[PDB]
Amino acid sequence: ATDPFRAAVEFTLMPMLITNPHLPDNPIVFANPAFLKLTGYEADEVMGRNSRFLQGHGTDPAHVRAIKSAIAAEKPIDIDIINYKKSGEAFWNRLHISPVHNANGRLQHFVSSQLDVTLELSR
Amino acid sequence: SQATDPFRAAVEFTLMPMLITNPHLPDNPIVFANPAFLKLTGYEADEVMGRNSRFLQGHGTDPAHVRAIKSAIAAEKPIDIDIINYKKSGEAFWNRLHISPVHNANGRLQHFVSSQLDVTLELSR
Ligand SMILES: Cc1cc2nc3c(=O)[nH]c(=O)nc-3n(C[C@H](O)[C@H](O)[C@H](O)COP(=O)(O)O)c2cc1C
Ligand SMILES: Cc1cc2nc3c(=O)[nH]c(=O)nc-3n(C[C@H](O)[C@H](O)[C@H](O)COP(=O)(O)O)c2cc1C
Repeated sequence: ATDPFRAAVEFTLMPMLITNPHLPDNPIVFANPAFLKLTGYEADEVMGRNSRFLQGHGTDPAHVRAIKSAIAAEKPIDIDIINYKKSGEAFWNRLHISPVHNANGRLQHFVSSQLDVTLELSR
Repeated sequence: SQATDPFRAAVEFTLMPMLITNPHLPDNPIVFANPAFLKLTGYEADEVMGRNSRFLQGHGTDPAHVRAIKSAIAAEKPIDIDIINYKKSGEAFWNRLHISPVHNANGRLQHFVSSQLDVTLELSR
């Protein structure tokens, strides 16, 4: 009895993260193979860490503030932001984050897509 | 009311169109379509649920593409392919289609899952 939705996420070519805001600092509790190929990290290097580690010297603080404020308000956000592979290579990340609420309205998870749009935006 | 499945919410909330089909029902019908798929194609959930994904094909669709998909599905193998499909509006578009079979622990086919993406502009160069 395999979960078809889990397999959807495991097999898609679109990078995806799930985080758990009931653990301290809202850490990644799942990253799909697409995310690990994109960024160069192993699963054990990203699980248990906040997604912040993708940010670096080029990252616009205005982008980071907007994400922080949407997460605190438990609201979704779409935004392009400069992020960094483990190698150190910069890329433009088209980032989509959505909160996941209980039936009772209690925040449970966050889920995200990430898409390298370096070539698109280079135009 | 149970804790909500994070992976189901991942697929419901992503902007990437996705379908799940059930090959143990007759004609391998769609049993889940995410809102991204309904935005892409223009259909309501009740117009696509319970149907084979074939309904997206039309006069422009290359039968060679359809044969290749049919043969991959019968062999329970994945396929990546661009194919002409049709929105409910009638507009034709290039669909970058990614299909994967989903196996049991025992290796028995259980579901198929797909991504779909309008790549009309990319392919138009
Ligand atoms: C599910 C999820 C995925 C995230 N993915 C990214 C990401 O791909 N890149 C990034 O720069 N920040 C990402 N973030 C944002 C950071 O984790 C963090 O929330 C951001 O830096 C704002 O907060 P801070 O000031 O506490 O670091 C993600 C956040 C969540 C909830
Ligand atoms: C999970 C899944 C998703 C599919 N999505 C599409 C789609 O978006 N577009 C399409 O043209 N065919 C799609 N198909 C392929 C058709 O449903 C069908 O298998 C194909 O037309 C070949 O078989 P046929 O000769 O019976 O029509 C999908 C099939 C599966 C299993």
